[PDB]
Amino acid sequence: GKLDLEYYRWPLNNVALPKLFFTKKAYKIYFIILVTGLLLGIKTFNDAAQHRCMALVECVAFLWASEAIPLHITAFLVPLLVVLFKVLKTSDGAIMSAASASSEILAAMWSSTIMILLAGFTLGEVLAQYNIAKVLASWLLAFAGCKPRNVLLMAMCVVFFLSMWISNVAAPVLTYSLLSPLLDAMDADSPFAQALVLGVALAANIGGMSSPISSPQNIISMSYLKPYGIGWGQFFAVALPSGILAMLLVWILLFTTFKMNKTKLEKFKPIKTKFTVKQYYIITVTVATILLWCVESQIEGAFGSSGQIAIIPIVLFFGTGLLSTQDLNAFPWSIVILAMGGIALGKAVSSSGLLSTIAKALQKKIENDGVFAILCIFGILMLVVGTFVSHTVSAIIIIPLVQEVGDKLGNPKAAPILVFGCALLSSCGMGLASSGFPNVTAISKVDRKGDRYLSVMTFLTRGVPASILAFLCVITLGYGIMASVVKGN
Amino acid sequence: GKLDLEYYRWPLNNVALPKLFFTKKAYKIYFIILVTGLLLGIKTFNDAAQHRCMALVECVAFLWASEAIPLHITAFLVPLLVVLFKVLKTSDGAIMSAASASSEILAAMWSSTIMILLAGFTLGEVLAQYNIAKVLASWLLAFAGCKPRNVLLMAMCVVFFLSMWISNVAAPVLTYSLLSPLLDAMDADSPFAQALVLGVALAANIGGMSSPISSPQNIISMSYLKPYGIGWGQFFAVALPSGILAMLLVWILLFTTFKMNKTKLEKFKPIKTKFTVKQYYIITVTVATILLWCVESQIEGAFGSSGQIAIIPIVLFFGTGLLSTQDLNAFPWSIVILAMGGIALGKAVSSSGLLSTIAKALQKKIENDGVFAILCIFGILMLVVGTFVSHTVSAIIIIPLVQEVGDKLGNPKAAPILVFGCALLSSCGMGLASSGFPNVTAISKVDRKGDRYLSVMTFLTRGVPASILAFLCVITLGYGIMASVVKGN
Ligand SMILES: CCCCCCCCCCCCCCCCCC(=O)OC[C@H](COP(=O)(O)O)OC(=O)CCCCCCCCCCCCCCCCC
Ligand SMILES: CCCCCCCCCCCCCCCCCC(=O)OC[C@H](COP(=O)(O)O)OC(=O)CCCCCCCCCCCCCCCCC
Ligand SMILES: CCCCCCCCCCCCCCCCCC(=O)OC[C@H](COP(=O)(O)O)OC(=O)CCCCCCCCCCCCCCCCC
Ligand SMILES: CCCCCCCCCCCCCCCCCC(=O)OC[C@H](COP(=O)(O)O)OC(=O)CCCCCCCCCCCCCCCCC
Ligand SMILES: CCCCCCCCCCCCCCCCCC(=O)OC[C@H](COP(=O)(O)O)OC(=O)CCCCCCCCCCCCCCCCC
Ligand SMILES: CCCCCCCCCCCCCCCCCC(=O)OC[C@H](COP(=O)(O)O)OC(=O)CCCCCCCCCCCCCCCCC
Ligand SMILES: CCCCCCCCCCCCCCCCCC(=O)OC[C@H](COP(=O)(O)O)OC(=O)CCCCCCCCCCCCCCCCC
Ligand SMILES: CCCCCCCCCCCCCCCCCC(=O)OC[C@H](COP(=O)(O)O)OC(=O)CCCCCCCCCCCCCCCCC
Repeated sequence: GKLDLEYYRWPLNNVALPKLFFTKKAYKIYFIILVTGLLLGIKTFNDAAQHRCMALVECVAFLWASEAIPLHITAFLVPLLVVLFKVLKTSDGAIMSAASASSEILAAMWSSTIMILLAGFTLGEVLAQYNIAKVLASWLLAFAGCKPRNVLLMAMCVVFFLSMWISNVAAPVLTYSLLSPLLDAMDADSPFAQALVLGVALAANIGGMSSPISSPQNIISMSYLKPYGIGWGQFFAVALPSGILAMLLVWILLFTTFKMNKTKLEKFKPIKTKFTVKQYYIITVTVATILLWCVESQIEGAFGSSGQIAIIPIVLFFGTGLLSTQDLNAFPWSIVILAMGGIALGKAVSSSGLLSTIAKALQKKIENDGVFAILCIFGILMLVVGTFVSHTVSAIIIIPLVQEVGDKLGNPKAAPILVFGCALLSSCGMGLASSGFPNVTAISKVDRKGDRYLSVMTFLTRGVPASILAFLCVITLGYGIMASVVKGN
Repeated sequence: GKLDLEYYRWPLNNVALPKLFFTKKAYKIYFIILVTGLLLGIKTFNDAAQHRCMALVECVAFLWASEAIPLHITAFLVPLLVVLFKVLKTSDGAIMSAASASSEILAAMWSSTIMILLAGFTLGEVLAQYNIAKVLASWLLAFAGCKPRNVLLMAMCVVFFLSMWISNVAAPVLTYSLLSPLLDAMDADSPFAQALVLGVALAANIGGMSSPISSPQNIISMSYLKPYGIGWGQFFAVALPSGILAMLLVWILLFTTFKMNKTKLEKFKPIKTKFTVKQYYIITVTVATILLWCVESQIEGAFGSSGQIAIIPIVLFFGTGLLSTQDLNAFPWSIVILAMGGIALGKAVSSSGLLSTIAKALQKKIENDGVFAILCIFGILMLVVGTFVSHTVSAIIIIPLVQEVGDKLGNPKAAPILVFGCALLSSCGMGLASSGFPNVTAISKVDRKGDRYLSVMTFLTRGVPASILAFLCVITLGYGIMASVVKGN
């Protein structure tokens, strides 16, 4: 790059200061340090680790929300700040040493969801490179029709259906690969392109709560709901209508706030050419990988996790030479780092006990407020916490808490409804583009010239209203179905 | 890519089989499967995990040595095989379940050395992009002169000196960045380029044992040697001459086996242009990072590990915009995956107890043989093991064993000599291009056109003799120096 800097010089011999210290970016960093120092000097929490974790959370949230530095660079900063702020605790409850904290926070960044994301890139690239996504898109785009909002609805439906069965870690990447014949011809400035990328992410967020296996929090809650009598049929009777209504409401939000209705789309007459033998190999591996992800619980005794299943497509496509080393190097690795930062942030929150202390204090003031009151107040907590903190982390703490509140209530249906309701509401917080796999994928997508489709502000002005719509769909339709579907015994 | 395959058709209606099943790669894969199945079906080790771990180690070593599939793809395969082969054990000693094994194996991939490697990439890119590596190389190349073997010696000395203080994780990357003004003009087919790339890796391997802080095994051995009276002066009196002699012998090996002596090099007159303010910022950050890596032990109470220090240059160069998102995406991520696979293989080896059992069996048969005999036999063991397994893991298992053997011996100098020699000899195994950070970096290097400088066979034909040379240099010169320097009390 360039070796020179511009300065502000005031002759008074003269004090010349670089202009990089007087920009909007510098002002955000100045303000962030000011708040973090104030939070680190004013007694917030009685527990020192939780007190410093509150400052750590704000600093990371402020950096991500304002994008003073790149989002994935803030993700790199998270492990450094976790060790520096001394927030990690042992199982005994003492502050972990910096050496122990360094290894603990670094070990948590690589996980099964990272492997699923890499398999998502592998599947998406191999499907686009051998003209399978092009043929598949020619049929979906023919079904949707010429209207841009119908194409938007189709894209949100595909990712919603995918996240129902294989979760929303890889579903957005597969959906974007399916949409590649249409997205690659449009620029990042296009309102229709912006709605499509944002719509897939928001629908994937909603798709994550619609099935008993659609998200890690859904699986955990299903373990809590089984003793009460809730099964797959009961779960689908509540979650699926709630998520479909939320997706439809978010869909209306997209095509009414984006100027994406006068765009003229190309007619996609379906491609009716027979697949080759090599293409059948890709399809078989792609379908088998998806099916194995669906039955992950039934094959966990041999594979352990979906991240181990994710390895099979990677070896079968890179090891046979279908994808080259350049293809692996061309993966979007900033997405991987940004995801690891969120996982590291969640570990710090859970290890310090910050969220547990916050939720426990809320439990004491609403323990005798009624089932609907607890669901709205605790659901608001997950909506705010889930916006900044991982949905899996928050659900692990909150769900056992609302279970003991529900048990104390004299209503035998209180505990199943609280566990069910909070499980769905654990996925509603989606206003921050740097939290959650669908949001990270969407806020990293670029067009042909490398320009970003979405900004953090665009994700905030639509994700926050979308989070509210999803919240209202759960506590109005979902709660109404729960009162009839869920029995107490 | 292409959609069609070529077939072998024998009319007999006709049985047409694709030609991909009758290639050298297919034959290698068939042989590897055959050997792995034979090992899994014939009773090797009494412990079930260690028997299957032996099969896993053989399979992975064969895949890497034959390069039937890409090395980083084998690295990706390593965690899947670790879970499938059921080799990981609990601290109790029972076989870990597939889910817990998946989580444990995935947690081990991301570590401090990965962060150090990423910081090495960041520093190398920022130094080359802002014309600091060019100026620095204009002086080193001027000192070396026109003779190619002198340039080779200069590069090996530079990487050796760097690995002495900051270890050989980032030192090879920095050395290659310093050599970019000369390496970028030469093709992968050039014998001189191959010699330079291989020599940097081999001298980094040798430099990893030359200092008390040059490698993790060196630090562990220094912890084991302090009670005996060995300090920095005693360590340097033995390790540094041995490492220098080994490096000189490997250098002679390189310039006599490679036809790299008739190549004509451009004269590098030193660049004498003053640095800019921005360049001074880069130099200051780089020097501060190197110094903090050097004093890692003195600042562990705050930073915990060199991986956390590695974050500081990454943030300071990416969040200030000196390096872009494309620069991060242009990192050689295949190197990272290969290193992660090596770490996972080491974790599988240590968890099963295979290496511990092998070393204990050797100890039970060489417990009374004399100090030199025990040193030579355990050094051969460490050479073979570290050719395939991580040097850190093998040192961790072996050093306490040789310490207990030396304690049993009536010679009061036996224990310090055994620990010291085994510490030096734990780094000699360098014949496999897929094991160790310098070897992985060298085997992943490509020229402008993307062609690889080195092959696995080229690494084997020179790496094994280099390992033998290092072993002999230790067990003769280092042993002679130990016999006088090391006192017993
Ligand atoms: C963009 C980066 C923003 C980073 C923001 C960091 C926050 C700075 C807050 C200012 C310091 C205020 C101290 C007030 C008293 C603290 C007492 C307390 O409770 O804490 C003690 C606490 C633990 O001490 P204990 O009480 O003994 O446990 O220590 C700290 O909190 C240490 C302070 C953290 C230092 C942060 C360093 C940031 C590294 C940046 C890496 C380089 C890249 C630069 C970014 C590039 C952007 C262009
Ligand atoms: C100017 C300085 C403030 C600037 C803004 C700071 C942002 C973070 C606010 C933190 C304020 C301190 C919270 C705790 C104070 C009382 C603690 C206590 O004694 O416990 C009471 C109580 C219960 O704890 P217990 O009483 O100790 O059991 O805890 C709380 O009330 C905690 C409330 C936390 C609310 C802040 C959550 C924000 C998370 C995201 C970070 C900010 C993102 C904003 C950017 C978004 C852009 C769209
Ligand atoms: C193309 C060439 C083949 C590609 C193969 C891909 C990867 C190899 C998968 C081989 C499966 C071997 C694991 C099972 C070993 C016996 C079970 C065991 O040890 O666990 C006991 C374990 C019990 O553990 P517990 O539940 O904790 O007691 O058994 C089970 O309950 C799990 C049974 C899982 C069975 C999965 C069947 C295989 C599905 C398909 C595999 C991948 C297909 C390839 C996809 C692309 C097609 C072109
Ligand atoms: C003696 C005991 C061993 C024998 C028993 C059978 C061995 C088990 C199956 C091994 C697979 C046989 C061929 C292996 C090498 C294939 C060639 C290649 O990678 O490049 C093809 C080829 C490139 O190589 P080229 O054609 O030679 O340039 O790439 C393709 O075109 C791939 C797409 C064509 C259709 C799929 C190819 C078959 C994939 C089989 C996947 C199984 C791999 C290993 C399974 C491990 C678990 C057992
Ligand atoms: C290139 C890939 C090479 C992979 C090499 C895999 C080795 C295959 C050996 C053949 C099976 C022999 C079984 C003999 C009896 C085993 C008994 C025993 O001790 O073990 C039981 C042991 C545990 O059972 P337990 O005794 O109940 O604990 O189970 C196994 O060892 C399961 C067998 C492992 C299956 C390997 C699957 C390979 C995954 C490939 C992924 C797809 C990508 C393909 C590569 C692309 C290349 C182009
Ligand atoms: C044709 C089939 C073999 C093909 C080649 C297989 C390669 C690996 C050889 C493993 C053979 C089995 C070893 C253990 C057999 C006896 C076990 C026993 O009862 O314990 C005795 C004894 C002590 O155990 P204990 O008596 O149970 O306490 O263990 C051994 O002697 C272990 C010896 C291990 C030797 C293999 C080391 C190779 C590591 C790298 C993998 C292969 C690399 C080659 C490719 C590179 C080419 C440049
Ligand atoms: C450019 C803007 C500044 C960039 C700075 C980036 C990194 C900021 C880190 C600042 C230091 C914060 C940690 C110290 C907090 C107090 C000590 C503590 O809590 O641990 C107790 C801890 C005791 O733990 P124990 O040993 O387990 O008892 O103290 C120590 O023994 C460790 C002492 C650490 C001293 C570190 C000195 C800092 C050197 C400079 C670091 C930044 C270099 C910047 C490179 C680029 C320059 C342009
Ligand atoms: C109210 C309390 C807070 C105030 C107290 C002081 C704050 C601590 C120091 C914060 C650094 C001040 C400027 C921050 C943003 C710099 C602009 C930028 O990144 O782009 C420059 C600039 C690009 O921005 P542009 O010039 O506006 O396009 O990039 C460069 O040219 C960088 C090379 C020039 C020389 C180095 C720049 C100074 C780096 C300072 C590193 C410290 C960062 C934060 C430290 C965290 C721990 C405290």
